[PDB]
Amino acid sequence: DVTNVLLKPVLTEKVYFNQMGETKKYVFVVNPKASKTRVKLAFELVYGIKPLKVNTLIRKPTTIRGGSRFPGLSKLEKLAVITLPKGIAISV
Amino acid sequence: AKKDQLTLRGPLYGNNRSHSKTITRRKWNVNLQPCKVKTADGKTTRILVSTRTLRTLKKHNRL
Amino acid sequence: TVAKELRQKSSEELVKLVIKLKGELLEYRFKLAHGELDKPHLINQTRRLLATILTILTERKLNWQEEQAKNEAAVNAWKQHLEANKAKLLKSRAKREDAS
Amino acid sequence: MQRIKKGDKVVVITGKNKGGSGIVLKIMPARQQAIVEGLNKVTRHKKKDQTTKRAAKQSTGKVQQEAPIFLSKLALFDQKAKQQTIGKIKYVMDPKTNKKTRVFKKSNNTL
RNA sequence: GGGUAGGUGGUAAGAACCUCAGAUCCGGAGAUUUCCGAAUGGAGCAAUCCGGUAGUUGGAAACAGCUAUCAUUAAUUGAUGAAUAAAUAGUCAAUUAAAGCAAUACGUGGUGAAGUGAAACAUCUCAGUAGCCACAGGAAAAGAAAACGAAUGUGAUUCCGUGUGUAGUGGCGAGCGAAAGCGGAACAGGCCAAACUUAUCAUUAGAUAGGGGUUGUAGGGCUUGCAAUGUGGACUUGAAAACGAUAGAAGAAGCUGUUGGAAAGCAGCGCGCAAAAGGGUGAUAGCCCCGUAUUUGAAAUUGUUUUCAUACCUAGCGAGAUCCCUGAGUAGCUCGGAAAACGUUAUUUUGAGUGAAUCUGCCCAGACCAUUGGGUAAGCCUAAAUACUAAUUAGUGACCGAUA
RNA sequence: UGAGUAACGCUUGGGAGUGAGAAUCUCCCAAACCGAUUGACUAAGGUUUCCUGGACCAGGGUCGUCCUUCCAGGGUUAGUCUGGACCUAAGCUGAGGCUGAAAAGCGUAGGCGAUGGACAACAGGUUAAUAUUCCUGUACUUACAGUUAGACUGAUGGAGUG
RNA sequence: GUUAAUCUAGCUGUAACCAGUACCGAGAACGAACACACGUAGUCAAGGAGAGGAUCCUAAGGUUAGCGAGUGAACUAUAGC
Repeated sequence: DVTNVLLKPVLTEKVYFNQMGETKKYVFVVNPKASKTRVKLAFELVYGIKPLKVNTLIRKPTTIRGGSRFPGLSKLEKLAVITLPKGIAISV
Repeated sequence: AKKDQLTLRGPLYGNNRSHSKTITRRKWNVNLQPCKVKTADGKTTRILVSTRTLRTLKKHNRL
Repeated sequence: TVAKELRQKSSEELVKLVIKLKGELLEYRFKLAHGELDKPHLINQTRRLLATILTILTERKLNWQEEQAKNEAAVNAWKQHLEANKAKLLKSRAKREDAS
Repeated sequence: MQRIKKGDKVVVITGKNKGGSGIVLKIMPARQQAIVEGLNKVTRHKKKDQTTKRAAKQSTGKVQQEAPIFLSKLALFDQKAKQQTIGKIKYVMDPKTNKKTRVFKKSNNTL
């Protein structure tokens, strides 16, 4: 109960396609050390709705800015997708 | 190890020669023998003991 | 300044203020993920205020004094989901018992 | 203490702009410049339009803008007397009204 | 605490803010310090997974958050406890220390090369060097004579110069190289066992804890006297003081013309220095700026030294007496080595055996005996004087200037 | 200098379009190809090269509007699949222990180490980038309570299948 | 334990964690300093003739081998005669 596992909700075209259906999908970026149950509890105690399905995925660090005289690396990121029972939508 | 349990004193390393006076790095091992020692607690225990320390114990009534 | 934090009741009011500031900062960061924030400077100010309150609490004891007594449309959607699941299970069992 | 306080009048000792007066606005003591209004009006060329044709208020032409002046070239101005001499500065005076005060070496006039 | 007007670390232009109700900045003192990592709750492919135990909140629960703990060894203490009755090993519980890293540099110790030189090479040198390993420490090691050694002698040890390329040692070959003494650096000696005695140990204790002494001009213990009340530091704490160290302050003196893009250079007349070190400023500036010599300044932390008080340790001169004690596998001896300048010789040290005396003693003075003289081993401890600089501060350089 | 020479490392044509410029870019139609393979599906390894938009300085053995090149923005979704929390073969580590100048070497109790064992989900559709995972339909397992019916349950250990 | 525990069966509610999941993958992205004719685990495996996954042409599906255009000397390689 610290709510230190919700960094930023992303807004991409895939997301925009996702909420237009009947499920109102939500996606957050999460501290890489937080599990499914931690995210579920945080989401329950941040809006008041108990999620049905909670799924997670990862992005490996990737080389970015190939030509810069210094090759940087993309940061490790973990995303959590949360879905709600059909027929409800909540603002962020 | 090849050392008596009464005092840390192991082998000695030196040079071995012949009539040709050639050098050879050779070790000399202190003699050990498992003779039981009776500690003044009603107990006996076998430990590796040098023969010289064994003579000292024999003359000191320590078995 | 920070001297005004020593004066107040450092038992229960400060921790409630910490929780409220944490919630507001989380909402601020969520707005930062969006376009409608318009006040860049508030993030660092709130972060430093939280750091100061955490220091002044830590000088005495812990932050989490949980030993005390620390939406609404979800019920409708949950009722609909339970009804749908119940109907699916009932029809499945009815067909299963009608098979023989 | 610093020789120049933001707000007071200043003059220039050496350079092309002899006998010039001005008011100080910005000071960068880390790398030792000084910004005075009305002096060193360099002709900036607002090179913005040719980057791309999207922005507005991007092609105005030759515009006069201020240029930094090295701090050591300046001298504070004296006007507490009919015949004033642009002199040195002394920090030692310590009235109880404030921490320290400043005074011209060649005369006795506050600030 | 210092110190004030800008500040939001560099690639930095900027949108949005803080700011003289004393910001940024400097110094001191404080907290969070995720994970790995000696990693130590258990594992592992380092930055991963899985837990047990005790509280606390949600609940009906699985479980989930929020907190704390859970390695080993060694030592100490207690309970438990086998074969075997007791007892021992083992087991459990509790407390206390390490466990590693590095300063490419010093020290001690263990182990320990070859190339090469000898124009080959085995003796030998390299070399007790390199490597590996153990442990440090702020330096380390050594240390108070069983010494030297030829003297009407010096008097712990350590380092430097000399003695000296000497005496000598070497298939007498390459080579190797002291010890006295002298002149310097610094300088100070203390503490245990022993007889004697007290108290306690199934008083058989042989063990535990107290006084007593620290030894060669032989000393100490014993019986018995006189006179101290103090010299003092390898030294416990309290009170103060000085001088530093970690932030800062005050802190002098110029114009005019000139070539000139710009003057500070150049020319004329001036000014100050306990400050003419240095750096910057549109050309080489003492007087444009920061500064610099000097005088000052410490809320807090910290170092050295000084004074007083205080705890422990310490002191001189007699008399008796064949009274007692004075460092045991000890030293020599033999068999092989090794440090010694010596390639094994007294000296020293030891792997195997052998194995005394008690002041009428023992050892030493390069085989040994006798005489003479010197010193008291086989117990322990020690400051400075010596080597080194990865770190911090300031400064220096007939050291370098982008193939350096 | 060798020198604008040797080589440029398994193949074409036409039309339209793009374009500043096209044998090479795009589209269209043909042909010539391997087809137990140059195809469809994945192990180990590469870590973004996958998709979209832009560009052609450098890289493309010619050119280039185009590229596995660069820049900018996105993309992998699991109670059931791959491997953990289940199990063991070599083998590794290893309390106590033995052994060796030291470093260390051996080894017991244990613990790790699958290429194997047990273990419950299938068909279809959707996106440029994912789909036994997202979605529609239909299923199963293992804990967990409350409740209900019946039943004395039967291990760390023994024995057979395994 | 039998004042009940322990499982078994159905109903009601509840839980199911962590890491991989793109693309390439007998090759232009992997190992050969390369957009090299080299090398590499397993799985699918069409029709005619054929014992056959050989041989020939094809199906599904997929490539245009990252220099070319000419002439058709000697000579070289490949083949045919």
